[PDB]
Amino acid sequence: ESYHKPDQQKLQALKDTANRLRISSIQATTAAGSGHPTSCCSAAEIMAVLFFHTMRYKSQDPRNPHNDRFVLSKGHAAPILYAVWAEAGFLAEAELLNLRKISSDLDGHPVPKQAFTDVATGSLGQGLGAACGMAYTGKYFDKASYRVYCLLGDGELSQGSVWEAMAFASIYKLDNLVAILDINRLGQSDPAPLQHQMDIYQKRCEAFGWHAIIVDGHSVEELCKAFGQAKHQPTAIIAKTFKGRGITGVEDKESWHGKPLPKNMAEQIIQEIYSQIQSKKKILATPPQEDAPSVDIANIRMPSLPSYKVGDKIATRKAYGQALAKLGHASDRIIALDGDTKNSTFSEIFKKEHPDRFIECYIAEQNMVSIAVGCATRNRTVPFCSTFAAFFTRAFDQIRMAAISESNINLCGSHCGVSIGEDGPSQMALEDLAMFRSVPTSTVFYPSDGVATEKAVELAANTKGICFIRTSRPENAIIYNNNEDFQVGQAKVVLKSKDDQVTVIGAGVTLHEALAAAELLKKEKINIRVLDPFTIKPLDRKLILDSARATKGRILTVEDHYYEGGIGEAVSSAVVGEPGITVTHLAVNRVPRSGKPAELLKMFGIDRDAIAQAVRGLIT
Amino acid sequence: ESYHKPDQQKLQALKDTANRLRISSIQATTAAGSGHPTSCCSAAEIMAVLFFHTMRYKSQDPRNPHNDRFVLSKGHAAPILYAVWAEAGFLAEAELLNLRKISSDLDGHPVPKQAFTDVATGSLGQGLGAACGMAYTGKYFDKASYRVYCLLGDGELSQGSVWEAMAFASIYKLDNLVAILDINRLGQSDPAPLQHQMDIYQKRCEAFGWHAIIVDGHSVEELCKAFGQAKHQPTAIIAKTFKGRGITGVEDKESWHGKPLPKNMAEQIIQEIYSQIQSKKKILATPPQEDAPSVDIANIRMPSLPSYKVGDKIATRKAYGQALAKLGHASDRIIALDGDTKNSTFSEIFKKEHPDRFIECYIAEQNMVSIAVGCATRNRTVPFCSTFAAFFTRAFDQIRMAAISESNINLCGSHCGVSIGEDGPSQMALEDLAMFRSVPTSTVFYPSDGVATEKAVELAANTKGICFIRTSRPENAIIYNNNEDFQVGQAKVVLKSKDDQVTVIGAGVTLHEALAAAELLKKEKINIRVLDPFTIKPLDRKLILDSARATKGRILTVEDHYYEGGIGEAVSSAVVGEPGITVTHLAVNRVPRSGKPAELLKMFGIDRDAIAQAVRGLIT
Ligand SMILES: Cc1ncc(C[n+]2c([C@](O)(CO)[C@@H](O)[C@H](O)[C@H](O)COP(=O)(O)O)sc(CCOP(=O)(O)OP(=O)(O)O)c2C)c(N)n1
Ligand SMILES: Cc1ncc(C[n+]2c([C@](O)(CO)[C@@H](O)[C@H](O)[C@H](O)COP(=O)(O)O)sc(CCOP(=O)(O)OP(=O)(O)O)c2C)c(N)n1
Ligand SMILES: [Ca+2]
Ligand SMILES: [Ca+2]
Ligand code: NA
Ligand code: NA
Repeated sequence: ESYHKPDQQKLQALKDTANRLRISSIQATTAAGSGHPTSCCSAAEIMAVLFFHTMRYKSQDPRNPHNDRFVLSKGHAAPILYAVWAEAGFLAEAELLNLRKISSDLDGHPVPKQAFTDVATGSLGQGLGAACGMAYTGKYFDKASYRVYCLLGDGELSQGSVWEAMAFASIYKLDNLVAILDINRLGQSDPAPLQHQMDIYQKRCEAFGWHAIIVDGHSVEELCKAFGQAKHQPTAIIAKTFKGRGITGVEDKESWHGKPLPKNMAEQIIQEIYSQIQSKKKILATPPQEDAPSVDIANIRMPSLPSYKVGDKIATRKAYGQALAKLGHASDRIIALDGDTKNSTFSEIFKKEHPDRFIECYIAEQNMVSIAVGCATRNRTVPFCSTFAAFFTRAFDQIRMAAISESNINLCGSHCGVSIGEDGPSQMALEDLAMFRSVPTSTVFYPSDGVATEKAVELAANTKGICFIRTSRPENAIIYNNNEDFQVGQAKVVLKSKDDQVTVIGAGVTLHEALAAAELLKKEKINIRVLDPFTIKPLDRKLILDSARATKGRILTVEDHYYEGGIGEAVSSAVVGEPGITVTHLAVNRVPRSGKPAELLKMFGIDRDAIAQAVRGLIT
Repeated sequence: ESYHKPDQQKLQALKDTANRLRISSIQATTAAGSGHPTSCCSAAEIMAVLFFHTMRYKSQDPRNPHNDRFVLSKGHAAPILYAVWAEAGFLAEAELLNLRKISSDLDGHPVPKQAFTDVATGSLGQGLGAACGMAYTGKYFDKASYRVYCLLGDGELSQGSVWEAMAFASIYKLDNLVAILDINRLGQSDPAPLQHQMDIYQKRCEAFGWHAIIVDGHSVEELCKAFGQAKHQPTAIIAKTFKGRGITGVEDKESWHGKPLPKNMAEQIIQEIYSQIQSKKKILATPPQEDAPSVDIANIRMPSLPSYKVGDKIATRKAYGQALAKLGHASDRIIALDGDTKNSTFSEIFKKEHPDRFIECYIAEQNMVSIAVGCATRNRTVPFCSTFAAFFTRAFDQIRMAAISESNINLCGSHCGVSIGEDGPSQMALEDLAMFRSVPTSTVFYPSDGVATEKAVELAANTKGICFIRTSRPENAIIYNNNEDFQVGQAKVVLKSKDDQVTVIGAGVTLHEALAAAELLKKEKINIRVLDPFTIKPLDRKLILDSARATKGRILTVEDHYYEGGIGEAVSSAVVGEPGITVTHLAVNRVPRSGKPAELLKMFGIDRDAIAQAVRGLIT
């Protein structure tokens, strides 16, 4: 469709719109007593032109799948986002004045309780990665005409995650993606490093494969023109702006970031801005081409039961890849992402079978998580991203923000614990249960054999929120029948007798060590009950307690994880105060070191012999 | 000092050295049965030239403060690092064959139990940030002649953290820093994105402010020459290499990352490499100029007691800045780092008083943590880095690796919990206690007033490991006398009576809410004991239990944090099984939202009224 070259009246209306957006940003933040009007004002022309000339969207249906996407990466400019959606007719204008109130959903930074927000922002440097996922989805999955626009701050460009996204977009030729850089010179507490050295921003963008255009970010005409030309590459509109533009005496000054105008000043400034507005008549949004496809919403089911055999040996990391590939044959919604570890996590199996739905994210875990979040928006795909669980610590802020974004993503982290052996602690996940348990929307699966792994993959696919699956390197025996029923929050008793003296809770390699301990102890005429949690969060408190009551109240937890935040603490917190119940923990007490898997389980006190000794100690 | 232009014999000796390093890397990884010989072999000439022509260091004293630093950012090339230190005469050559054994310290990736390792690597993309801290320290603090060399992989350059470090080095004019990029074309599971497009690497480095030189990374002469010219900017030596260089049939091939050669193949290949070596005679290291200054090692003491007054109001975030500035007058070892939040964390106070020892790190928390780790190496400084606690989640992998690095850094995270109010959840730290408690070397301080904050700063300065101080936004009353003695692991009972019915444990704003609850309850003739942990890790289990035993066994924890991994779980895990002890928790159950601080404490069930109701419930 042809560019509509605006006449002077349309240009003036865009200026009038920009100034209305300034006024609202000031009014709202002065009413609240907090917020970031100067960060809004540098972006006012950008916002006016995007929403009232360039973008195509249904103003009354912001989540519509055919719409262009807008991502406010500099989320503290929320008041101007709210203002455009009022200008577009979706929000009531009076509601803007309720910014930041407990009685409003116009919160301090954008959040998905707002129909016009897909991802929460507020932690800087994450929006472009989400936008890349949206754009990748648009070009390669939806195969639709929508475009994706992401507005970033200049201080924000100091985040490495932004540059991961830049690189991703050029690798994947996201010519439906536009990044708008609000180069307003200043950060929060000092000038941004490059200030108004526009040429250096251009060189950095070009070196990362983008088409880069420097503009006057306060010229509505230059913005219309620059946004009106599609390219064959991701495009960076590098906008020279002034922080607090239009606020006389504040424009281009330090000491104003995140400071509202006092009421007396707001009144005077608003009168001046209003004097520049030529007409009250608002521009209307223009609707999109409706070419996004339908997506099915039904539950996704494995095409058959697991086909393992009891006694066969397989590492849960390999079972994950097998199960994910299997699930991919059941539904085209499943996509897989991995950060140059596909041969070790076994997501390569999925790539072999379903290459068009695998996204290689390279060694950039922060961006990988953001891509997944973007791909999941508007329920367009069901993503499974994988790496070593240790390296999900590199993406914790993205995971944290994903929960604030109410995102439905699945994350599988392999190589947990000391049982990986020789690579040593840099590769050992020993804090991932702590990390993922702290994510409020999380479900944490810790499958102990191949059957449980396949069931965890299936359950995760159909579970909302942040699903984490912890996989392991050692080959361990299949212990479950492949028709064993598995559910979130339901544990399994895998060994019992009427004369059990301790309930031992293990998972993954420590479940198998507990079973080996039981065999050692039978020689001493000591029986133990062995319990496999299946999910660490939520925890089957009832079965744990019922088990403990059959074993003299005694629970022993054993885990290939640090003491804090893991299985032992979860269990302790669940049962504390219950009469006659005791909980004893075995876990890894310090940074480990290289050795064979069995040697490290021994050294760190979580193998069969440590378990047996702890049991004997409890009995006496 | 003049470049010594090598003769053909010295060049041949450097080639011979490179080939010896290949042989050792193969031998060691074949002996271990695991490791990354192909990743070693691409770097062999680089390593030979750095260690035996360019660098200046004491071969028998790798930690010597006058030495040039080398950082192996691509840590999986550990076997070649070990091999150079054997070649230099520090390690016994026989020991190289014990790679990855539980009986050896030649672990899978480098770790600081090795004298020649300052920081652990293995999580890719972190070494350059550490190197930047070392170089900044060398140029601006030590004011010494040592240089810093950091070897990176090409896949590794996909990490955003690398680009943060690139930008930092040019901002701070680190002309004593050299990054060597091993552009061997291949990552772990596919070619690296840019493969051998050397010009694009050059453009990216130049756009980020570095002097960039493309070389044949297998030419010892080109390497000598390129390393021999100092510059006025940080310098990137962009080395075109082949993965598995020198291994016939493996060089430049996929499917070989992290795969050792089988013994039959290793023998054949080693014979071929050995046939290329002209002389067995080894080159000797050359020693450094000894111009690094002495650094004092004594305990650092505040110059006077805190000067607060009981009843005065101050936010602990502001007390942190005051206390840090105060401590800076006591010792020149203290340095402060912050990520464009100095006005909000109050580290700006330190910057005002001690500007030469403040490092602005901009909006790049991952790199900030790495800079701090680098600055702490060899005990050259005592760093305190600050941001909002929420944004330390962006740096969790750096923090995790800092503990593996046995680093002594101090981290202060502000803006904890819902009590910040209107900014909303993106800015609210609700998982930081979980995160930092899971770090094995951590001490977690949660000061509840200005006095406790100043004491926490002082204690942290003198405590090894990863020290975290959690600060808060609300002004709360000073409750402690300024001569109150504080110690790690020692809690305080701040309200008691003989007829106390519940021990209520709070911290920060919830300690003050608990005190307000006690006042509400006295009206009902209910007294509660109130306990302030001071440190969450380690936890004063004895005082908690002694308190509980005076209050009918009943403990109530209340925290401005999520349920998992926080104060409630720490307490529960400490006391579980103790006869007659019960623990009830109040915490934040889901992602919050914007409102006034008091409104959010109410909504999320952690204010004075929630506490009072929970207490009444326990009594009945
Ligand atoms: C990952 C990360 N790191 C730092 C920040 C902090 N930050 C931000 C906030 O947290 C807001 O999201 C703070 O402003 C915050 O609201 C106030 O400090 C609270 O003040 P107080 O009254 O509580 O004292 S914004 C910011 C500077 C961004 O500079 P830019 O140049 O990117 O954007 P702009 O010039 O505004 O267009 C910076 C640096 C962030 N949001 N995300
Ligand atoms: C933050 C981060 N992300 C991914 C990695 C993984 N990674 C690594 C390791 O974890 C080693 O540190 C793995 O190799 C690991 O040892 C094996 O996967 C274990 O195999 P398995 O036998 O257990 O199956 S190395 C690596 C590729 C690095 O490619 P580069 O091009 O940077 O270096 P190079 O070509 O080797 O000079 C990549 C991608 C990392 N170390 N750090
Ligand atoms: Ca800015
Ligand atoms: Ca490589
Ligand atoms: Na899911
Ligand atoms: Na310390």
